[PDB]
Amino acid sequence: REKFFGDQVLRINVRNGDEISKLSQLVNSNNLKLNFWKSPSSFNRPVDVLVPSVSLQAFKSFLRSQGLEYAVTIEDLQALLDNEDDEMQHNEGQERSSNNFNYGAYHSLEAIYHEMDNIAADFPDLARRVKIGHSFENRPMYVLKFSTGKGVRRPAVWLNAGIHSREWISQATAIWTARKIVSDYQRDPAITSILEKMDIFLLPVANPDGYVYTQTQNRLWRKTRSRNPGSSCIGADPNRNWNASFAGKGASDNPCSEVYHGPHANSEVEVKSVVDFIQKHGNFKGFIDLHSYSQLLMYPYGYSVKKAPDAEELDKVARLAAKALASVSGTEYQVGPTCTTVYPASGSSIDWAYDNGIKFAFTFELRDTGTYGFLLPANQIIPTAEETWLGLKTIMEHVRDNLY
Ligand SMILES: *[C@@H]1O[C@H](CO)[C@@H](O)[C@H](O)[C@H]1NC(C)=O
Ligand SMILES: [Zn+2]
Repeated sequence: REKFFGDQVLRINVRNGDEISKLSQLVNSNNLKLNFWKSPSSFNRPVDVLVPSVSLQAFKSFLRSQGLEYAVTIEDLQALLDNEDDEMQHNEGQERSSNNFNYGAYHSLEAIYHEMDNIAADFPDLARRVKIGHSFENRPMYVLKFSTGKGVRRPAVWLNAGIHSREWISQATAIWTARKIVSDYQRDPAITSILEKMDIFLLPVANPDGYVYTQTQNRLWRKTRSRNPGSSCIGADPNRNWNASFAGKGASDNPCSEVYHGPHANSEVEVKSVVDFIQKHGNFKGFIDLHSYSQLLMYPYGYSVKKAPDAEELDKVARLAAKALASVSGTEYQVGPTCTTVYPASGSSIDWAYDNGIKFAFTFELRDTGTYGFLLPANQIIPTAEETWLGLKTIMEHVRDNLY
């Protein structure tokens, strides 16, 4: 199993293409084996990059020699990983003895799938677990469908999490959401009213082989586990794979790359499964992608500075979704289009969704901003979930009121 003893996350200030390109170059060709955690944007944002202990010295020396300034934001990755393991280990002991599912914890894919089966069993008239496809390693892809329509197809909102496996707060936020809907139906007047007019489809783990791989082999793994047929390298970036300016900017055609788009659009059977479900249904109004980290809330476009026709509307909804999310804890989110807020990125879920006639396409990037990154402590799940929920309810109330 992957160990990260002495590994450090370094945060680097970057001002122009001189600094951006040399840093981009240095480990897009894998001298030093650096895994970028927060991707190079432009002038603005800070870059986060995981630096293996073996390679601490060369990289820091090189940063000095290239006039790049850095802080060490995580001094020992493995320490954080240890904490997480124990917290998980412990919770599973309690749950096995409890028969409970503790939502304030991180879970195996089996516990997620099971709890989804339990949410449907408990509320048979509202929720059912629908199998939409198969993962590359041939696991079910399980969604929860929420509906008061009694079989009939209604206008619909898609909510998926965990397309990038290491972004554990998304999956955990998603399974908390499923339980939130069923417990707050016939009680909270807004979700009750949402479900009267629309269906909600929830996919907690959009990338299940990667999620299992992160819990058993490599916690920092982000891609699918597809076997790239002219290479020994594994997996594609699920979120670079969609049929939306595929193989454009922000993607690589190198199978070994973390941003590898795949051999063709929707090649990743996990993506195809969702692309197929949605287009078969034909009546999706909302599509919300849940990621981590950076505390962002974004809308199309991402592959171009093209600028979406409904940018104005999407901006206002996102602004109010963020404002309402903040209400809970004081959590501050940036809002804006993808290509500017992060960096030009092709073939993303939300761009495909918008280009396919789903107006309200939104990327959430959840907690945090870099203190723990992907390794967000378990004790922050319920706060992230509870606050994000108000962000989600807002979007879905705009969808309800603006049916087209
Ligand atoms: C990509 O989307 C376009 C527009 O709907 C479609 O014509 C094309 O067949 C798609 N490409 C693939 C290979 O799925
Ligand atoms: Zn992600």
